[PDB]
Amino acid sequence: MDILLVCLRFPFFSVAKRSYQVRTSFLLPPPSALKGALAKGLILLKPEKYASSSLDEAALKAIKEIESKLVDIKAVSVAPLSPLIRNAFLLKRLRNLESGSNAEKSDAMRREYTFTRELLVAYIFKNLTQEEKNLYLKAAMLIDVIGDTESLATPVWASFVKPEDKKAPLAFSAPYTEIYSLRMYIEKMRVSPEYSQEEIFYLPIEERRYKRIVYYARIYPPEVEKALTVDGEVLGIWIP
RNA sequence: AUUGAAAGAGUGCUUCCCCAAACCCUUAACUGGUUGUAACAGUU
Repeated sequence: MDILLVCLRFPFFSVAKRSYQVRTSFLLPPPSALKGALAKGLILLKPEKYASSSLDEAALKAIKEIESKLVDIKAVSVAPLSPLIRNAFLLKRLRNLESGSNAEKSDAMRREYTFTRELLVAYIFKNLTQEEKNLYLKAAMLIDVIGDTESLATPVWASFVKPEDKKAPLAFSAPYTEIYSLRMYIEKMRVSPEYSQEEIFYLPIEERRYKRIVYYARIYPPEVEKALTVDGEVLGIWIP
């Protein structure tokens, strides 16, 4: 039982809801975005099994393999330790995807983003082989973008941390289906990527303010018997 | 390769041009370094 822990000092990401005329984003990267980034890294390493007729089904089978090697659908988690905040960006995005209306149709969409400093990302596996563990360790890097291509990501280091079975407060995401008894945040982040199911995620991140805004930080973590230590502090990852 | 793939709030704009801190305006005036005092006494 090992956990792939990756540190990335990415500046921004954009992952919106079912949104139009504006794209308000999640406070933390969704599991789907992390899985897509890992699939991109795996494809970049070697397309010995990810190369086929179409890119759509190739990405679909890459995500299927990732889910198969992960314990379950809601396995990969993300946890910040720096105060992250949500800001707004107005960019001229094309809206030609609508019914007709030529192809150069573009409007100034308020594509808002989320600024931060540093986050931890944990992947849960099922005792993968040494060759595959090395492949995923070298796939833990090459995360050169998160969410949209307008905001990129940059990993710092990757490691294989052990659960070590110590009781401590947690900071990583966990599904709300089984977490009821545990200052609390909760939304849906589409854990299953859509390539052409119903669950809600929980985040231990509050709102806070400085003058009239909200910069999201973490306070009063709940108690979970599963936690580990890294970089001198203590984090907590839920285990199904 | 990620509710993500494509993605200009962006494209031109003299805060500009005109406009004397400008004009009139004797530190000016009245007023002594002034007054007294042997380089002196004495010397082959």
